[PDB]
Amino acid sequence: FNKITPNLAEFAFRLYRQLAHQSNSTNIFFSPVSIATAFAMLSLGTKADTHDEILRGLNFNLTEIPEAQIHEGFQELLRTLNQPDSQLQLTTGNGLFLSEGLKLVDKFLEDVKKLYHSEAFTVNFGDTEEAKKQINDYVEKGTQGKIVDLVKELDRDTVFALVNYIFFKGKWERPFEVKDTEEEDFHVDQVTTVKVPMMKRLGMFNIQHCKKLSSWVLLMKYLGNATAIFFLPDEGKLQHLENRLTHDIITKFLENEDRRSASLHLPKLSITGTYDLKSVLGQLGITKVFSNGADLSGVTEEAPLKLSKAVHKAVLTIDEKGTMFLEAIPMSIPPEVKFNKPFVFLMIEQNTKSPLFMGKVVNPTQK
Repeated sequence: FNKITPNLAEFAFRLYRQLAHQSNSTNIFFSPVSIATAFAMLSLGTKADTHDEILRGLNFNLTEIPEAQIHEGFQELLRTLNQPDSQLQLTTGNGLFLSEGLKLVDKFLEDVKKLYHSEAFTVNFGDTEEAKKQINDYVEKGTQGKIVDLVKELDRDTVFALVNYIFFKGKWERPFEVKDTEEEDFHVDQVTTVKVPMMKRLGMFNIQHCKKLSSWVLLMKYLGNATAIFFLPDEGKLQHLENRLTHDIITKFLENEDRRSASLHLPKLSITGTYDLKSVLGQLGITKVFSNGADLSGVTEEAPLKLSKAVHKAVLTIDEKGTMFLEAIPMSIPPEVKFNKPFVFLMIEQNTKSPLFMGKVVNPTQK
């Protein structure tokens, strides 16, 4: 091992804190892993400063970690996420759309399909409306209709577009009962509430109040190789929570094997996040691959090339089952832990400890 996990975690937090500062009003949900994998794969077609800018933007110190170890970590991670036995029910995809007039390098197309198990297509960008249709049809087919009309605009000068999508519908190892789901208040702020569907269950949870984070920290395992970590900040401590989050704090939580009783209230969630990666990753220092000076000679040898379009959409559903453990609950008052106010969450792949998803819910029904 998990050599690149600390870098992915730092990239995840840099990405989250930028999105959180740009809008303090919207639900956030994105996949650090899928974004970093897409651009680690893209770097194979870049050289020199364009290449170095991408790997540094993904929080890799190129003077300390060899590039071979970087790609080994991503391919090893893509391995655990894409195996036929996975109960994770995780559908991710990366589509590369290149102008049909370009002479493509076979090494790049081979590395993209073989090493990173991604898809590359040629498209007539002279027909902008038909190019957008083929791109959106690919994403809609890849998500069985979950993501429709991903791309809304394409510039006329587009010759290279990247789409990265990921859809997650997890199944809890210890599920909620549908009969127990009821409408409850969600405190969008200290004086305002909205009604949301709220799951609840009495059980033995990996849960604790953390004075360091001023938050309740709930960990719940999915069927498969992933764990959801929910952070419920104390009154007025949301910003304090986001500032303190580090990878080492996450690791300590994952190692805890203690369970305690609690009456958990957790909202049903169906949230999405759509991000312009050119704008977003440009704030993280990745700019040259999107500019006219881009060194994409690994993709096409003769003609100039730049990445004109890059979009990420992540979709999350949280419900009671997602599709027979008996827990012993003591005769004692369990704390009432209600996720009925803005909270942060992370999904962690258990093998690599990599951050599959990161997000914040400010309002479950603001769809």
